[PDB]
Amino acid sequence: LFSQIIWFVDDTNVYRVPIHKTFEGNLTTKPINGAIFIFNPRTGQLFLKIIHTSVWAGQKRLGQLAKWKTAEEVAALIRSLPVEEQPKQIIVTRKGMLDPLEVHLLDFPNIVIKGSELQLPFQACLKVEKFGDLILKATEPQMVLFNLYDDWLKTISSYTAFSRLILILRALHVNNDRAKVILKPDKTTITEPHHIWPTLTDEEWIKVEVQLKDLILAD
Repeated sequence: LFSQIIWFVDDTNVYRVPIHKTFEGNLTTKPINGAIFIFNPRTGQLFLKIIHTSVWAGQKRLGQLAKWKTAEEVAALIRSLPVEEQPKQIIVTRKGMLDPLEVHLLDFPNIVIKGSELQLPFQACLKVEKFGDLILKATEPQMVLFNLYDDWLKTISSYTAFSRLILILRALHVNNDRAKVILKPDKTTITEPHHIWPTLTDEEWIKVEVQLKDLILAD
């Protein structure tokens, strides 16, 4: 990482069907809005492609179709960017994305596509209010830009920032309530309106990061 433009692509949250049993005793099939997370680990840039439920109108094997829709949307984003902003490598968090991406990116022979064993659970972002409500309440597809490193890169490297983010996401994923406590060390801890994460000192982040690691280790 950190050397060529690299994107992580997570399709885990694209096709979302909540588990519920009706009064008649059957599983519901109604989806809710999802999203594709497309993330540059050097700069912190997130492209959030919100996927509105209308796109599923009609067809079957929607789990499988969603991998293709993800590939389509990644290709559309690439085509909308100047060549110098296009990724050289795409790393997919799930192996089901490899073939659909390969087929959708035949016009981009320069782009290397690979899988990964890295635990990078963007699904945890659905528990962060900024993202969760935006996704839920959308009435049409759209793309939203974010900076997942807030102002961190003013004082730390991309490597330190990436590690910090991964710890935050994994901790939120494994134990949301406890992670949120760890990330609010004081009553006065705040998150700026345009930031994703709390404003903490360097020293406070060291302590937070140790705690997040311990939480992940525990479960």
